[PDB]
Amino acid sequence: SIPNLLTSLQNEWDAIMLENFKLRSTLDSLTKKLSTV
Amino acid sequence: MLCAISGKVPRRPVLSPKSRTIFEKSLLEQYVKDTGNDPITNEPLSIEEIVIPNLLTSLQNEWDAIMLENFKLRSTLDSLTKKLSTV
Amino acid sequence: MLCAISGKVPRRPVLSPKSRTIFEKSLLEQYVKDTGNDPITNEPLSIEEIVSIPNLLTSLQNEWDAIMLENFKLRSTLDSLTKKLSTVMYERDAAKLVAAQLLMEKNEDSKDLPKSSQ
Amino acid sequence: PNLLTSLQNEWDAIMLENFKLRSTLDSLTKKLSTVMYERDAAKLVAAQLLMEKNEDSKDLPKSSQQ
Amino acid sequence: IPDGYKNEIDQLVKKEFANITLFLEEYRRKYPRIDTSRYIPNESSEVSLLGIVDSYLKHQEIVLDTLLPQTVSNQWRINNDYIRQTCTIVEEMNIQQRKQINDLEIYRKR
Amino acid sequence: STLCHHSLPALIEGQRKYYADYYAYRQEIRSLEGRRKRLQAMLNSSSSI
Repeated sequence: SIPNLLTSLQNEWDAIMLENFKLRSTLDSLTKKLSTV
Repeated sequence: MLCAISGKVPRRPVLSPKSRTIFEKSLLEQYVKDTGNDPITNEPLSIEEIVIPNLLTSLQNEWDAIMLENFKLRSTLDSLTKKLSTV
Repeated sequence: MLCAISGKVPRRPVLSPKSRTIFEKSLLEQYVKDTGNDPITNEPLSIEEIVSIPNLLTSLQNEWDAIMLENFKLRSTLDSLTKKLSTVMYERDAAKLVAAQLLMEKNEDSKDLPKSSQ
Repeated sequence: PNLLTSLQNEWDAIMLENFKLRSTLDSLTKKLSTVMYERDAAKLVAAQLLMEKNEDSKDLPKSSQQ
Repeated sequence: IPDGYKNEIDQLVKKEFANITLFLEEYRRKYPRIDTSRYIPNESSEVSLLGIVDSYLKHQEIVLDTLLPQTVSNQWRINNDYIRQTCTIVEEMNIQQRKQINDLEIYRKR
Repeated sequence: STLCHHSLPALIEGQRKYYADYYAYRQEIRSLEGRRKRLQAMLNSSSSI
């Protein structure tokens, strides 16, 4: 159904926001997983 | 809002069907009477020839900007990763 | 300033050279592919011829509510006109029969006065 | 990215439907206006016709009497 | 008579009458589909971590980057001017229709 | 509120409708010759008596 397609787009934006977040905190950690070296 | 020929606020806007642009009727009429042409493109034109979505386009700007945000972290990761492999 | 299809304020307005009327590009591009002709004038026209939280939840919910209850109520308005466009034409034809019946009545009454003199 | 593209594609139909629905709305209701005007206009024909037909009868009956 | 002859003739006309999409339309019954009522509430003690970071931090950062002022009122008043050009055009047509309407009635009068 | 609420409803909801039904002229202009022509023939017969 269409009313479920509403919740899918909500979940997909919800997922991409975390998929973008997890990718930046990992970048920052390697900086000191490199600065400590 | 403006007339392309003069640069004033046209009080009688008429759009041409050769070069899509909003001209003031009194100005463009004199331009046609001078020579049968459109002032911008110089294509032939006569007097008879003259005459939710916003929210969706917003979401494109959101994702299109965030996609570039990912490149800033993907590209920096490729340099910090090699400031690590050689270290 | 508006599109002559959806009733939008276009982001990329394009005008057709057969009939001087400004349409949003996506909506006019759809119409040509469906049936290659200008929607207003019914004249031959082609594509080349043209010249997170509230946003996800509250705002998007209201937009699909406003579309749903509007077209349903609009479908209700169209039915009422067809419902009694009939009450108009029937009452009209009913009046025609009265005029036709009275037209024979009046002149005949008026002709009886002309004959009365004799 | 395609969910937004799909959301556009379905809206594109929504606008096309609203147009054809509105055209018949105004075009049909416009015939309603021409009828209602002409109906009450044709109605005045009867009001005039009625009084004239009534005048003939009093005139003829008072004359035929004498 | 705007009260007798119309009522009289109406009765005579009356006497002659005595003689003679799926998702959208369903939602019209009067219920909007529920959206994600999740991001706003959440709970520190409560369940789910993603909601904290997979819901609030990134969106708040996007908000603070989106919430703006650089242009400020200039971008708003620029659109306000466009609305005035749009409005006057309608009233000009109101006039053009008003003149031709009275013009047709004028010819009938004679 | 001035447009798509008051400038549009006077324009879409009245003047266009009233302009199209402002005439009334096409159907009327023609009923008159019929009205007079009946009266003219009715007068001709009265003259004979």
